[PDB]
Amino acid sequence: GVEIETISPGDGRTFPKKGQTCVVHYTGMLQNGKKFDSSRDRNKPFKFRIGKQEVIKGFEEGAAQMSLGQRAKLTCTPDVAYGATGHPGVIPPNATLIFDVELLNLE
Amino acid sequence: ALSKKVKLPTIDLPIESVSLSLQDLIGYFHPPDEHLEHEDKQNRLRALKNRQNLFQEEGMINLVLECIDRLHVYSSAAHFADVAGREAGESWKSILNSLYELLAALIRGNRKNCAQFSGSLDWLISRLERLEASSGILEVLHCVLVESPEALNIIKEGHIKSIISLLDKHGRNHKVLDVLCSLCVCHGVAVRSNQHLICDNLLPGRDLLLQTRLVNHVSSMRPNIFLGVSEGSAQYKKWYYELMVDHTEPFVTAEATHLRVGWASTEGYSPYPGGGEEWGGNGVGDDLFSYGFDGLHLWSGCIARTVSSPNQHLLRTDDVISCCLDLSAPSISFRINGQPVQGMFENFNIDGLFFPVVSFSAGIKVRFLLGGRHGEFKFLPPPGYAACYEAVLPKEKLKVEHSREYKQERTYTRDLLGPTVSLTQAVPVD
Amino acid sequence: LILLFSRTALTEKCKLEEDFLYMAYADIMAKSCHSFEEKEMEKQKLLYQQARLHDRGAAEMVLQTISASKGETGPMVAATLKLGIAILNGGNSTVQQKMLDYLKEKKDVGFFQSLAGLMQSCSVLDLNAFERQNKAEGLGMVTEEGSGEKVLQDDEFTCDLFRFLQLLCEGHNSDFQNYLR
Amino acid sequence: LGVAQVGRMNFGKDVSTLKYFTICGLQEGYEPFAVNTNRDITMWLSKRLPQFLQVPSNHEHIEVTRIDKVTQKSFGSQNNNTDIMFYRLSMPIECAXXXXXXXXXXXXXXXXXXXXXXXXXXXXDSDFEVLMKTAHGHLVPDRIDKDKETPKPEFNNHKDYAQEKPSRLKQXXXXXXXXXXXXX
Amino acid sequence: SLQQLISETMVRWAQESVIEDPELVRAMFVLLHRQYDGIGGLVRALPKTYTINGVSVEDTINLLASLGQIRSLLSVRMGKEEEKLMIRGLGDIMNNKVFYQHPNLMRALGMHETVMEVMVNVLGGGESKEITFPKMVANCCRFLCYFCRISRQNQKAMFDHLSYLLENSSVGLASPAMRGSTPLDVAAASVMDNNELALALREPDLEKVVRYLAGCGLQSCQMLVSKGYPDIGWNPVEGERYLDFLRFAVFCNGESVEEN
Amino acid sequence: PLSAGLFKSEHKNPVPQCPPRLHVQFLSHVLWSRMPNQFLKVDVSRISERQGWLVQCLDPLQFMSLHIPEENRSVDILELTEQEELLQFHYHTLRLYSAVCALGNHRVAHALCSHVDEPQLLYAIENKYMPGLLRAGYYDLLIDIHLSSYATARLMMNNEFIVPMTEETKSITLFPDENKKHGLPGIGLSTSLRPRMRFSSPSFVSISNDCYQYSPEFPLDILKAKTIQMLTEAVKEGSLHARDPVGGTTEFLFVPLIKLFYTLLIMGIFHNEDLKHILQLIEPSGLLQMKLPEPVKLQMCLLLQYLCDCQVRHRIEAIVAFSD
Repeated sequence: GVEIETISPGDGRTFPKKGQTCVVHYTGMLQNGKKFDSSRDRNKPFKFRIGKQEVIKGFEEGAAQMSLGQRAKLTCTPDVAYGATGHPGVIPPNATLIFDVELLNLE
Repeated sequence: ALSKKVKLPTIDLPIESVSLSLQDLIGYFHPPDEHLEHEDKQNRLRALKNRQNLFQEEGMINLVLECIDRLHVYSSAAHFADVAGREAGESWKSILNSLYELLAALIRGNRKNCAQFSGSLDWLISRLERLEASSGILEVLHCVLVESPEALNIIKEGHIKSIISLLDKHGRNHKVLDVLCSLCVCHGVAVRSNQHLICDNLLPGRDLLLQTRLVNHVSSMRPNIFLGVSEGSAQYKKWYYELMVDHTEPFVTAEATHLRVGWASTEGYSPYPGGGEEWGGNGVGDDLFSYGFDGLHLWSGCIARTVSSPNQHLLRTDDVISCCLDLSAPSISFRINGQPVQGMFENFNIDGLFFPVVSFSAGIKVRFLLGGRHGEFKFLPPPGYAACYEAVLPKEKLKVEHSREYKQERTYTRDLLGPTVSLTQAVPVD
Repeated sequence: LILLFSRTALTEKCKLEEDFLYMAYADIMAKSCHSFEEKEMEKQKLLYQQARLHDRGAAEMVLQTISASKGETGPMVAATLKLGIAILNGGNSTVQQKMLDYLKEKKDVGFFQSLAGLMQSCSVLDLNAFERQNKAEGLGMVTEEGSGEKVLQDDEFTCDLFRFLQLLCEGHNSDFQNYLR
Repeated sequence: LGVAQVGRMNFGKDVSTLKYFTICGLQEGYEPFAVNTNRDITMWLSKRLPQFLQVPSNHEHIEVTRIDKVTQKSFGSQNNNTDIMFYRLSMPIECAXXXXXXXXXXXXXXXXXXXXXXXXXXXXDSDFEVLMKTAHGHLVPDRIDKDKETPKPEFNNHKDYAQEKPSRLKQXXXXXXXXXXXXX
Repeated sequence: SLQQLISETMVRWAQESVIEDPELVRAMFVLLHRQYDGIGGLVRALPKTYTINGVSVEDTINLLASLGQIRSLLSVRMGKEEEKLMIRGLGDIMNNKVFYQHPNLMRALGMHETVMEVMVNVLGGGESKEITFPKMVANCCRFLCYFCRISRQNQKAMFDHLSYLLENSSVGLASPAMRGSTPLDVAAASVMDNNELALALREPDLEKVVRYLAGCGLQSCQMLVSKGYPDIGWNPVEGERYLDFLRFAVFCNGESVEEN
Repeated sequence: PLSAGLFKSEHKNPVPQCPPRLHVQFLSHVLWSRMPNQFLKVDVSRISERQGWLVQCLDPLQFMSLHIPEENRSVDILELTEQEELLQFHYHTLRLYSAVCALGNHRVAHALCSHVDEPQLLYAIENKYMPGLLRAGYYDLLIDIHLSSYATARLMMNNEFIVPMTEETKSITLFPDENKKHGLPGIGLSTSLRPRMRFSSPSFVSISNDCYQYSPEFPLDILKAKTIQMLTEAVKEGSLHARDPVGGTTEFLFVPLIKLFYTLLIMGIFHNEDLKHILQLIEPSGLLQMKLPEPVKLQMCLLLQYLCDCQVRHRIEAIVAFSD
């Protein structure tokens, strides 16, 4: 259910694949444009290893279809991101997620 | 006797007597002023505490509670007037306010009183939505929540929802927030249940409270070109110019660097186009009098619509773009690296003096491309489309201001200006 | 500082707090105070030391602190009584007159009833506790109890309190002798 | 400053550029306005775009009253000069992704322009009314089958308009020529 | 020179201006008294200092983290997650190795007082109408029991609080759910096997326990009648607990204490 | 079903009521705008070269803005000075943000970090034209979200001195007092058992966070350097007694800054060189001799209290070292 805009190309040669970690750098945003998260405020890239379900399904699957040096806009669905309950306090129930993810490195 | 059923009005309703007694009791339970001697202030405090305890012993708090029980069954002064007389109807609101003030004053300082009738908070919070006694109920609730931690122990999810709904229905009231603070913390000790309830029930949606964000400063750059099309003198209704960039940064500090370009209209036949105030996060395309493009979306009225184009990209370095403007039948057209984009802004108002404009945030080196005296063309214009260096009027200089005003980093030596004219020029004698 | 202590003692409460600051500074205030010329000079300098702090409100502060305890034997009264002893050493007629005038102008019972409550629970030797401690010592070498072997509780406090009541009447102050009755 | 008038303001901070302060002011004890400051003054100005504001009670030629069956918020005015006024409601209606249509029904049936285009917008209810000697045109939240606001007018209803508008800051007496654009 | 400078400034400010906000003047005079007395800080802090070794540093760091969590949960109102975290911290303090080798460190850190007035918060609110958080009460009681058990001086430390907990010892009785953890049982553990403490046990409270035993022997248990028992005219459970406590108070080390 | 039943909390109510928020707004011209005191620094090439018309903008510039949602409008932070209602409401909003995470509540703090921002806290504490109430509120929020929990925890073990028997512990037995010197407070070796600091990274894309039981992460080096900078020019400004202290009056300038400095000092940062610089910021015989208001001297009393407590701890450590 997640869909992708390419914004800057990532030369489509290296992809995140099972058994690897990915270094992303993202500024999450709600459906109405109100930013809810960002990896640039804390000035540290987000490192996450693929395939062990440590991030949400939307981010997981969107990063699984990306390339090194690429900018992408991931549009997700409530069922694939947080369900009908959302994140308590931050994400309202039944909300779509928009992520501005840039891929830096690929171990 | 009047409320139970329809009875002959030979009843005693001492409206003025009870109003005067309520005022006298409110004065009787007046806290001492802060501009007093310490000894006298302590004496007044002890006397007030004794009076409050003595009134508590007679259970008169319950008595005023039942008085407002019997008095809240109506809806408005008009509703009360035709049932209990004009004077009672017009004094009903004042009597309610006086009763609530007396109830608050009876309990302002006591911990014992608050602990004693904490059992009645399910009642006050339920009737908080009276809309003619909301201020008094909120004051009583705050003054009973601040003192006794026992009151906080019976605050439930429904009461939190009721208070948040009261805030969302009555607007930005700064006392509701104080009540929420008192609910979160009472005496140096926190309630994790209430904290979590407020956190996950008040601001997941961001409709409230007042939101916040950090954005980048954006400004525009436009040349001394004005394009007014009407009957009579016309300027071929065809214009075209290119644009290139030397250096760019996708994210300079924290957010994507603004970089848009297009054509902006004006107000009537005068400069200073409508739109953003000035010095905002909005450039070209963030209003109905400017139409811009940033590589991925078409901006018009601060609403972006993505457009298809071979090799989607943002305006990276060494990018050459072309802008066409036709006025009457077609509209403003953009081309990315030669071939035209697949979207354009038809059927827009032609009133105003159009001009090219580019808006940028920071970390950018922009180069307008006109022909002849101002530069070269990287691509061939479509047939008929002229350029700005020809659009300039004969025998006038052509420079580039920002967009509207003196947006220059200068000291007090700035030429601050008032209103202007419509250029005094924007048919032979019969 | 005296005004701070007086206001703290005057604020209405239900019990006198520990107030480590007051306990520490009453110590210093009490210890500040204390062949014919060498005996007259020391008496005059003692009068000067008492004047250094009794005209700034300590005479009323001690009375307020005593009144604010409502007859509860503790370190607060134990320190304020030592301060009273230091401020009333000798026949300080000026301090006695100041205390009597303050008590008469502010007709408070909370001082005299507090004194009565304090004296109702000062100390009495108890043969039960004494012989019980004797048995404990015989059974094993138990460390001696600090507070006078727990048989005489706050004997120093009782002596200080009665010394205060005596110094209040020292000389032949008939007015305050009749006031005490 | 009036039309085509440009000037310069000096609150101090440069005694080397305060020209005639030494001539007058330095001797009889006059100081510059902001002499003991570490930063420049904010220099507020009269903004030109007329954003909306709540109706102030202490405002003449304009009176709004609230009553209440059905609820409504009625109008009144006592003035000798007339103009066009741009009343707007407090907060707008939000349209989601799917829903996108607006129908204007008169005293009869639906008969107006085809204003049905909104991917994700916030339409703020509004009416633009001409000031008459007696103007009681007001808004009533009614119910037939869905959300329904009735801007009930009175006599001389030919140049008053009633619609829903987004953020729009333009003060002028016009009928059409409203800002618009169709993206292809 | 810091003492000199602080004594300079503190008296300088009061000389310059009459000072409102009694908190500020209190702080200034506390600072001045600290500067002049000097050794007061040493004599107040050395009783609370401790040394253990150069090898078991991380173990006592785990101890300190657990105690800090306990105190933080003390500073928060009583709850389900609160009681779960408090129980986990108490169990960590149990399983800690340093809890045995350095019993003096426990008293220096004041764990007994912390658990005492963690449990007082639970025991408050009511007297005979609600005994909520029984698991929290039991964890506190067993912690105090074991802490006073593994010592010769923690018994003396808990003897001071023995007077208070006998007042509300009626809770946790008439139920075979904690044969161990109880305020009465921790009173017994504090007075257990020490003739010095048995003698120092004066008799403000023995006749209190006698009143409780008389009430138990006269009244049946409302709890048991609600359970569904045939309502015999007396209660044999709380009375048995009181008799056990009195037996432990009277008989010590095989010789009956004569006065008790 | 209704107009009012669509843009509010409830929707299943078909009764058309009008809560007070629904008030008619008329397009008026009574409004004031504010000039930013800093501009974008736009430089044109001015050469009109043969390859085009060049404009340049390199220096970054950012500002923060409230978003009134029911009016769907963005307004700069500095414009709140004139608007009294919005000013007070946002101050109370910041107070509520502090209250909902006052004590050691970390889930709410993790929520609130994103509910505002990470870096706008730095921007607000560094900005000069702040309304004062919001300056204090943002300072308190920055303290509460990140620093308050560990500052409190480290203050909890302040009066307990557990000292190990390591060789590095057996090195401060000299406690330099001889050859005409006394040392400096907080300077030297501690080797005393103190609670450690560790902050969890705030991430809302990571499903099933383990416990997030400690705190949200915050960059401490930038914060401490900025605190040094602001204290330096704050004392510089207060030396001359200007008529526009930051945040309005001088207490709004000093109390939040001194509070942030004090809690940073408590947390266990400002290594010996930084402590030396802070010492010479006050001591040279500065800040004690200034005409300070009551809350400012109240906070500086706490500063001196900690400066005495660290001396007491050093004395205890030296005593144990010699006793070994």
